[PDB]
Amino acid sequence: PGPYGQEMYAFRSAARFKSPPILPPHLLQVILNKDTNISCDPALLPEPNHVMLNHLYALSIKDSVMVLSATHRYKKKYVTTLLYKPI
Amino acid sequence: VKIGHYILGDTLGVGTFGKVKVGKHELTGHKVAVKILNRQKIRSLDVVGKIRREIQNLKLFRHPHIIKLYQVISTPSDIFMVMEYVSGGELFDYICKNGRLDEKESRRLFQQILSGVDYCHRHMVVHRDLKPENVLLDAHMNAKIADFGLSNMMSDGEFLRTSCGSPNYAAPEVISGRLYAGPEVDIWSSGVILYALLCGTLPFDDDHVPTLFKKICDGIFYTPQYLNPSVISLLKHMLQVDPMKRATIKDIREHEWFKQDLPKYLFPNRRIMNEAKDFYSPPDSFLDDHHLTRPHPERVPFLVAEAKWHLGIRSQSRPNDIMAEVCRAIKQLDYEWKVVNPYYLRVRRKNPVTSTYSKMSLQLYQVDSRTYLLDFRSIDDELTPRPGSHTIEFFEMCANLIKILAQ
Amino acid sequence: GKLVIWINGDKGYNGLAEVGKKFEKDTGIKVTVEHPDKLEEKFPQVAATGDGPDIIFWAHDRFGGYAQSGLLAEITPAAAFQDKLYPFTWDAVRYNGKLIAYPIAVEALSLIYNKDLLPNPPKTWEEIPALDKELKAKGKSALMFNLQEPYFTWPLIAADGGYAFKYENGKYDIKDVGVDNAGAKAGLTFLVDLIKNKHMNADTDYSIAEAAFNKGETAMTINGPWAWSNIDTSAVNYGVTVLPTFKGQPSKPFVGVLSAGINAASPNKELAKEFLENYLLTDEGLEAVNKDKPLGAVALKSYEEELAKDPRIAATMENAQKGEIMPNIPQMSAFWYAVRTAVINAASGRQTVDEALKDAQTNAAEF
Amino acid sequence: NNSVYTFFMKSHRCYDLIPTSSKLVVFDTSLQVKKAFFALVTNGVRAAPLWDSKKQSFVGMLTITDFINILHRYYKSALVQIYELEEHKIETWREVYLQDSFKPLVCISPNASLFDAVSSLIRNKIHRLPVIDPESGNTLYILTHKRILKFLKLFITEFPKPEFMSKSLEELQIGTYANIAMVRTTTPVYVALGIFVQHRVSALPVVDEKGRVVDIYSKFDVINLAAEKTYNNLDVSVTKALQHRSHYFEGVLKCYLHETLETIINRLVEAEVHRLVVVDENDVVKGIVSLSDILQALVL
Ligand SMILES: Nc1ncnc2c1ncn2[C@@H]1O[C@H](COP(=O)(O)OP(=O)(O)OP(=O)(O)O)[C@@H](O)[C@H]1O
Ligand SMILES: Nc1ncnc2c1ncn2[C@@H]1O[C@H](COP(=O)(O)OP(=O)(O)O)[C@@H](O)[C@H]1O
Ligand SMILES: Nc1ncnc2c1ncn2[C@@H]1O[C@H](COP(=O)(O)O)[C@@H](O)[C@H]1O
Ligand SMILES: OC[C@H]1O[C@H](O[C@H]2[C@H](O)[C@@H](O)[C@@H](O)O[C@@H]2CO)[C@H](O)[C@@H](O)[C@@H]1O
Repeated sequence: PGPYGQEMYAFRSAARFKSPPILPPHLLQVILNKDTNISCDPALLPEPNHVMLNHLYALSIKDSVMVLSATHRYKKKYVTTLLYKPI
Repeated sequence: VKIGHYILGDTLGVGTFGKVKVGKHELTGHKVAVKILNRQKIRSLDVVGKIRREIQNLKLFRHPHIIKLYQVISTPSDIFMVMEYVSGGELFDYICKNGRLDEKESRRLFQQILSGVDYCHRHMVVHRDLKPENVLLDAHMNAKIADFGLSNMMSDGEFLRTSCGSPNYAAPEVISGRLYAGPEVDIWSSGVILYALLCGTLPFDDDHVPTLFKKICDGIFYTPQYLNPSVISLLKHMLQVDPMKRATIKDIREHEWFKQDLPKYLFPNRRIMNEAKDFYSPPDSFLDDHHLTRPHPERVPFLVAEAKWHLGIRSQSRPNDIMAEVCRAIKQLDYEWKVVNPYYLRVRRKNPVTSTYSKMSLQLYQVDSRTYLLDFRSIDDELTPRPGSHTIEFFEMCANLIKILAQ
Repeated sequence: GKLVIWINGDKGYNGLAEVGKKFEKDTGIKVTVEHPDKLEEKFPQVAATGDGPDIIFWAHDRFGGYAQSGLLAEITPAAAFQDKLYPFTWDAVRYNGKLIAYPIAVEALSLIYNKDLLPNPPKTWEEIPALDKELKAKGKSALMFNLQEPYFTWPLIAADGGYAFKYENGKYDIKDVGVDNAGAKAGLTFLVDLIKNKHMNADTDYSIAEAAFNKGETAMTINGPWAWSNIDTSAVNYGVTVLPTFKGQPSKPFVGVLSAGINAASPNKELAKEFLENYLLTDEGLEAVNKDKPLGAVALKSYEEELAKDPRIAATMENAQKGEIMPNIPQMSAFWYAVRTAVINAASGRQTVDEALKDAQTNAAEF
Repeated sequence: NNSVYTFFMKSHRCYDLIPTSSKLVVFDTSLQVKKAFFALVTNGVRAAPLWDSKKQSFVGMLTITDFINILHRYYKSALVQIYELEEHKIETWREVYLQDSFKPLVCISPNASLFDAVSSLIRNKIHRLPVIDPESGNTLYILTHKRILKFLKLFITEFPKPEFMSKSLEELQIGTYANIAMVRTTTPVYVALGIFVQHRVSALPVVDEKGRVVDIYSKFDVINLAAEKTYNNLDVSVTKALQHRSHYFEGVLKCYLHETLETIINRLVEAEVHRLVVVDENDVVKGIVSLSDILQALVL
């Protein structure tokens, strides 16, 4: 229930001096940079936290292609989907 | 008041929203606790959904150490919630009356409590305010968790903005207005309760309110000779000011002190997967004395022949500047948006091949005074079985954005 | 800068606007009039905080619980004004020795009967199920009123010797609970025997009875001075006669008073509450009665001599003589909601008659 | 025989087969080959569902068989010809590859039974069977033979164990015993690759002068060429290519014809390999068994 003044054009700046939100340290904990166990499987991953799932974890673009991943939930199953898509 | 068979007794307390009393059955004399939410007083505020997200939740919950909602009855006078009533009263009056407790008792209770708050966390609810004055005891002197007015619902990929609760027992992160996950603030209030259950005194106490926040934000606290070092360790690691280094329900489960004298009726196809499929946590002791390991056959050339995943897009500039750039490029891409907050967007596209629509949310963050982060969050579709991939449509929308935003 | 006045849905906004036009022209400010549904719950939400509307139109009785809260405004009587304007109405609005409300209209319930069909109206409640037994051969019905509001249903329950409260003197016993007595048992049992014997439909609310009466589908309902303005659009030739007695003992209709209570505002003058309103009452009240609706029971003898020529007014009078004035105490509010729940639980089958009466006594004792 | 296994595979669905937390990748058709290939070693996964951006469907799969095919088919010399296949694309090799035959992408809902999954496996001779939910359209996991056989052997208990344990491997006649494709330890990789692409074989156990299996050459081993940047030279023998792990491997995993099928499947799920080369006291190689053959026997 928040009012917003103008949409097509920007009439004036916000009255509040500062409104930045600070990043919580739970999205800085990435699960792909975690080094899994040698003996189990390269395919598997340790169990992530329910919060950090829907957010997008982009790998740094190196050679003219994008490299992004996300952890999607299911009923009792988590999956991490990686896509490499050229520009 | 009387609805079916109960004549109210003595007023228990003032409660959060309205007062609470004790019913008494007219023929057998059963004692229930009835929560009276005055209609006028809650319709004044906007909290009418915040009660709903309690009523929805407490209809499902059944636990022997959690106070069980029986039924909620609504009538134009006021709202009534009927719950089990216990004779022993609140915890803080036993803390008061008994002073400091030994290990067997504090242990047993803390186990019962922790088991409750696990059971809650798993069903995707977090009740912010933990204190002895909100938790009761029965005739058998077990642990009962009563007050759930200040609870909330845990959504998928959604943090919490609202910080409330006791000033002593509020987490270090929430007092500075920071977004936070539900489990660690509960775990930290658990750990200060456990401290209270051993020494008798609060760990972070002061009259002056700014000094109290400074003492909470600092990790130092009193460590007596009253108890063994195992608990000292367990508290230092449980009451860490860093939420990244703060323990979880697992981390406490496999702790030495916790295991001792634990009846197993607290923690309960799933179990088939747990045992045989999983075999198909690194142990510190085994690594030191063993030099031989059996590597999986899919990995065996990689550790003979032998990548930093960023969070998202970071561009150091003014907040309004970058958000204007983004709102200009998403319009250049001919897609359409709405804003709730000036730094929050809910955007959606239409499938070119099918008539379906896909959505997502944008929330701008700050990693530090020099740099910001722009986050990309996916959503769910409630109803229709769509012959297309949510994840891929999401990734392609994000790609088509980031391409125009970089180049 | 704008005066919002919330009004009930049965009331007419145009009549209030006509009365307000004269004041409006002098002031130069225009008044908006809305009719929000369930105005019982919409006023004490904003009244506790002082938000929203300025003036509330509602019955006097549910102000005696608003006053006990401390929300309502305070006025002081004047010696030269109180005596001349009204002989006795002040008694009804005198809470704790201080006036809290402006008495506008002495009102009472009455029987509105068809003349062409059923030429003679009944005078007892004991021949109404026999008049329905006679009329269920022709395809008509005798009495079809709202069974959801207890304002209409009470004078049938309390007529057999069932009394919630005695006011012979100031003294009364809070411990004694009196609605499970014999009279109220026979009156609720007789209304459950009226529903079970298929004489009365147990699904008619205010809306159904109001649409069946505005179209002329029911010959009798106990509504009040509103619906006569809708009978003038209807072909049905009609009369207004005394409510029926019961075993010799007459029915006791409650005496409502439409009042206008100031809602909280950040500036409030003390003189405006009494001195300004008294002048308004003389003109606002007299004109409203003369223009649209004859209330017929006013405390000024000059315009009473003109209104006592209508025999419908003397029927309202002969009702209101045989009745009992309502106590202004706040617990009557906590009585009202009791009685409504007696009449919806016995009618829906959730509870029996004895259980409903026991529940009402427990509600009186335990709320 | 089929009284318990067929019932056990019809009553349980593919959903339960999927592990709890896993890492999966997908590829775009506009991507080049060599990029995705170099990526497949760094990510640790060998298979990926291909997604075409234009068609809005899953056009196919990318496994190490495709790698092998493109390496054999386009190979002229060992140092100066390697230009052409660097710049090659995934959709271009898709378009030229389906000149001979049109094999689309096959998928199964995870709510369907395991029996239908292993039915699709055999009937299309594919090792990599994705599961795609019909509602969400997302590709959860890629089912494999090895998972299904580990889940069959580990789950079974002595009270529901069948009476089929008693029969020995020999007498039952399971596997391919007639035409054993072999290579010598001095032969290069190229010929092994020829044999891979021309036949339907999944690996070759290499033999010495006598014919004793000293090592094996798998279709999965070839990615170490793309890992150590030794895919340029195919002239070297398979001993040079397997020299990297000569300090690491324990020995050749092998069984006999006189052992029981119980112990064979238990040493197969305990070594986590694709086959057990059956030998004799001589160590001459009579016949080769496969995981697919065992699954085919189990289903019927
Ligand atoms: N009979 C065998 N003797 C010796 N080594 C073997 C034998 N079978 C397999 N190996 C070794 O095991 C490793 C993996 O073989 P396998 O083909 O089972 O793995 P994979 O292809 O990753 O599994 P999957 O078939 O499930 O994809 C190979 O590098 C190979 O050297
Ligand atoms: N699901 C599938 N649908 C259609 N073709 C496939 C599928 N999976 C693999 N293929 C094709 O079959 C060939 C062999 O694949 P597969 O047997 O699954 O892997 P591998 O040969 O590595 O065990 C590959 O070249 C691939 O192009
Ligand atoms: N190295 C091999 N030599 C002979 N036949 C094989 C070989 N590998 C696999 N096969 C056969 O090919 C079929 C399926 O192969 P695969 O799915 O790759 O296990 C089986 O029925 C086997 O008989
Ligand atoms: O039925 C309960 C109700 O009765 C009276 O309400 C009357 C009101 O006085 C009239 O102005 C009009 O609105 O009809 C109402 C009944 O529907 C009491 O005044 C009120 O307190 C009580 O709730």
